[PDB]
Amino acid sequence: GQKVHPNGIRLGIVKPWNSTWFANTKEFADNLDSDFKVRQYLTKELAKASVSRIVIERPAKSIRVTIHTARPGIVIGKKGEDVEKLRKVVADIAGVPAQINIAEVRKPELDAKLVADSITSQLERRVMFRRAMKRAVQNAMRLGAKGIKVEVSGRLGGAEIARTEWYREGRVPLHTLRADIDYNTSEAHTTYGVIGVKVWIFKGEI
Amino acid sequence: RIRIRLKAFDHRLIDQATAEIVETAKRTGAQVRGPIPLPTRKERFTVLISPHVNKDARDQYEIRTHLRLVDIVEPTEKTVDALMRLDLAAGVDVQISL
Amino acid sequence: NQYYGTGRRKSSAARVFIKPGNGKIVINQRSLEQYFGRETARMVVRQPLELVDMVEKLDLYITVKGGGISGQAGAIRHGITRALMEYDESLRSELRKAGFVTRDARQVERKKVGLRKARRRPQFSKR
Amino acid sequence: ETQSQDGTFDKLTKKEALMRTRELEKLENSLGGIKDMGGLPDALFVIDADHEHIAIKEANNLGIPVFAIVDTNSDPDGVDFVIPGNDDAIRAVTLYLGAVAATVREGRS
Amino acid sequence: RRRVIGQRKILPDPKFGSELLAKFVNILMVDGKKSTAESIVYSALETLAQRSGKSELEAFEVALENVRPTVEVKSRRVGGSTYQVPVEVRPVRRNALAMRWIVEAARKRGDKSMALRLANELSDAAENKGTAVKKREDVHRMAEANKAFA
RNA sequence: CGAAGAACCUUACCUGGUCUUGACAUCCACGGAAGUUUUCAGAGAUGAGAAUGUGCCUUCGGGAACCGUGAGACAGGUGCUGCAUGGCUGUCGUCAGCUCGUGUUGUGAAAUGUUGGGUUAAGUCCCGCAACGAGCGCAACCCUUAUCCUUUGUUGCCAGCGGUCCGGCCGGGAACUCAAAGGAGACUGCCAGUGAUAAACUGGAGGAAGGUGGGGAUGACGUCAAGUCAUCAUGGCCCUUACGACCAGGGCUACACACGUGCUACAAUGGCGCAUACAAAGAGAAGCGACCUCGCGAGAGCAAGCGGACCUCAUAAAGUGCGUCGUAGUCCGGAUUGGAGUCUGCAACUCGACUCCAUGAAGUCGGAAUCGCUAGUAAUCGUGGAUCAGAAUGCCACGGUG
Repeated sequence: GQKVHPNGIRLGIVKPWNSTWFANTKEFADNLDSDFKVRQYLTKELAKASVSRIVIERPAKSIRVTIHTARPGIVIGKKGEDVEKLRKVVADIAGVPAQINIAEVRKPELDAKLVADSITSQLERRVMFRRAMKRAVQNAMRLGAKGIKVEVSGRLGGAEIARTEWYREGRVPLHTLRADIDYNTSEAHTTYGVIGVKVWIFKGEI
Repeated sequence: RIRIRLKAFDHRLIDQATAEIVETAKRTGAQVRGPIPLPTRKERFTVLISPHVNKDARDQYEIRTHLRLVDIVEPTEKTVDALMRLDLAAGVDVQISL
Repeated sequence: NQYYGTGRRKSSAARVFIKPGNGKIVINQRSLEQYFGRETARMVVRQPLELVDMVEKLDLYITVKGGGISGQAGAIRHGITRALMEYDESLRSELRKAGFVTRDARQVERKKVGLRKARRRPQFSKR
Repeated sequence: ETQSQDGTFDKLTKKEALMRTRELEKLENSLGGIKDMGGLPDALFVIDADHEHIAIKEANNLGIPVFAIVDTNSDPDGVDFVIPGNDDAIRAVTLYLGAVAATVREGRS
Repeated sequence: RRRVIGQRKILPDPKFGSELLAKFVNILMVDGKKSTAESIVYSALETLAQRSGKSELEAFEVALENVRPTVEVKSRRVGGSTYQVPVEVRPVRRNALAMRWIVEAARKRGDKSMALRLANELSDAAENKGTAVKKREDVHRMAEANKAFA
């Protein structure tokens, strides 16, 4: 290890918090807790929903929760299916009137999360890492953007000797706070080991 | 006595923004009765995750509006005129009403 | 009338008010000799004063409260020297020559993880 | 170039313009007289065949004919159109050089 | 290493105001308890009255005269072995150095108390006594006394 | 050093007693409310009995949470491999380095670029040059500290005016300190000299602040089969009426030596009495604890305030004034031990923190050799916090003097 989180390092500027709200030592303890339960669950029943981030606003006993996804319709439900379920599931989980507003992801090829959850899913589909890692991710360069650094952990392909891979385009100056980058992880528990992946998309400068 | 209010979206800012007053706005001139937390205004929301159908979806969000009072209990001039010298904070509503 | 001069150094807060006449000096309801007098070397406060013939010149009403002796004494010196400059904005060169017009930016230091005192690194006789 | 062209030159700190203007010095010099070439030429006429060594080299590698005015210490084996003349002489250069553009000028009638 | 700036301008004595006496109190100072240093030397410095009876001011400098060297050694990793090539000493350290010998040797005097154990040493300085004065020749016996290398 | 905190617990270790679908998960069979008070046998783990107990889905089969016990698939492993691994970390090193595309060069490994001349903290920059460009780096974005401005004025402030149960205590006042959100400012920008009339250097002006302002944060390509299967996760291998699991007590604080990192000394730049001035950053509902009362004291009783610029832990030490003791092992330095006591907690023998009284050692500055430190630095002086019922000279952090 020898790298600072390209996201948290910027959590101050050019990067909003995926959970903005106030709280005091009292409830704060169980507060961030519920947020985890709800957030962890919203993925379980919406994995293939192609969900990106998941913000969580909190005014007063009424969390908002915004499920950003490239596939909104599927996260919507049969004109009330999905929404109702989730919006209701947030019952005792937070013991408060929790809403839920979906956000459409523009260009699902420039968002880290997706580009990460995807490549990993392809790997689980018995596919050559190099191919997808390169091409199936190279797209982020065709819909725009200036630079995208990918990274696949070890154990790739039949081999006991874990190895990391490079492959990067444009420029990803993660040494610039005013740079703003879309970083996110993604695992892939396969027949053996847990081939990981890290997406570094440089979406413009300042 | 001039009363001051600070309502941010978290302590990450509402903290420094308030300590500033007690430190700067409160030296010897201003009296300052004390920094209070006050009840937080919790406003959560439920949004249907899936686009159309799947009522059983829904996602819950929320925006905690953290507030603070404090307020100076001494209308002087030498110290009650050293607060305007503070207008930073990219998000700390400061309703300086009397 | 009067001429104010902030002045400060090392977490200190000086407040000297120079009046025309009355070489009397008071710092927080105390004498420059009863608060500082007979200390390490609190002869710095009245240094800039005499530096240009004082006592039977003007007055010094200070109100400092920050930092220990050395510093609290350094702040005043800064405020005063700064103050006189008001009564006469054509004596800066003189005061600057000595080095009073400037403040002692040289503040304390912050401790650091791994170390034991911001700089004093832990020993390891065996390496 | 266009930067100074319009008001787009008064952009950024006065210092910046300077740091950017230097590029022109180099650029407009090392290329300023070739910018108008939207594709490899059809014939290359080089003065001394020695100094502009590399120049001629690339040429005979692309199929671009070369008309060079070699010299005694020159290596004419790289020139497909040798002109055994004083590679120097302030007058030699001018006369022939200008004489070249002469035929070229009305070359296209 | 390669750094090249200036000297640290020291604050003059708490009274006579003199850099020469300034760094003097510092070299004598201990545990940052500068206060004691003053109240320990500033006294013995004036206690000379009982030891003489006049404007005790130059006595200090005159006393250091018998403790001011002008030649020191300096081993050099050359010629396979280690040279010694002795060289004089600029004024900047002459006055300084001496002050050390005057104090760093006035402590082992073992008299009534550091306040006085120091005073006497000054009188012994100009009158040649104690290791303070010793160190001089005991050092000179190398430089100027072994110019064979100098 | 994992340990930001070993009396039980923790715990993983030892001894002994004891339990084998099992302390921890599900599935099944049949039963039984869960629950509370309970008696005895035992160190306890537990077992053998007395009650008290019946909530609801009621389609009166069945049930759900939970409990009993029977069988088994299993459950369980801080067990072995860190040369099976993921994740995470230290290190060369904040070092200036590490590469790629294309082009060109050699039969080729490979080179060139990236070398050379100046230059910078730097593969920073400027020329050059068979290379022209590009990426990871370095720089800059982030924080923080150094000036001023806009704004708001409680618990913060008090310049003026006024009233003083003299304390900004009370009107009052938004000036000032301060608080804290947002802004201006530093760029070799300007002056001069050097340099090829370039990069840059050297001084200089102006400023509160120069030549990446000070300090953080940020750690390239990879190396050490470096570290961690013991936080966690996990391939393989192992154990399973037991390297699983429960209790009690003991151990991790043992010694007959050594090595590293620390604290306090060896003293009058000091101790000791009295007196007394100055700061910062911080914690706090099984909490921090006032005032007051008792006690020599640790602390106890009673009981307010603050869940916080309002109150509390907290009423800094060095320091300065006076006086003393006068270079002896002392008026130094405190180890040790005895006497008796407090507070935590079932409980402090083993093995705790502290108080009082008495005891008052070694040590008179330390060979060979060795470490840190370039400025608010080293040096020294206190203050707070994580862990935590209660064992800090350790770690993290703050400010004084310098």
